[PDB]
Amino acid sequence: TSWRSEATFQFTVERFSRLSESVLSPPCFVRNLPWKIMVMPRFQKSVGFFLQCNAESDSTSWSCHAQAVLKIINYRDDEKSFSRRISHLFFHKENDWGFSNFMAWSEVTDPEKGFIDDDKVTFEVFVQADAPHGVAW
Amino acid sequence: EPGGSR
Repeated sequence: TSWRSEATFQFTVERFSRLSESVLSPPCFVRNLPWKIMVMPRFQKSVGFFLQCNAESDSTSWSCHAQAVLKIINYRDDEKSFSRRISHLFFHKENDWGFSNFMAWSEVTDPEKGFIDDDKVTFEVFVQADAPHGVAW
Repeated sequence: EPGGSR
């Protein structure tokens, strides 16, 4: 259910080589909050990969601490998938967390590396979140 | 190190 304390979800970005603005994945509910993958080009140059939590809510009282593994799937060999871990207290003023320079853009879009296929790149997030505060009283 | 997107 949506009250699950953890989950793994993915978001495949299409026409990746042409990405110019930030893209957001549909929500994946964990601890009954909407979590989303955020991808954006940073400085061509590098891939911005962030995890966002409850960004739409106009509430300023919520907070949820979570740890997560951010991974860019390598379709040819999952052991080659690249991932970084994060730990962060999400709240309205810091509703997303990740790396502006998660991977070199030239590496991810290199057709010989196994991360891109038909100009599509798959991102994955494994998030483990504690019970939230200031949401369900 | 990690951080926010903005």
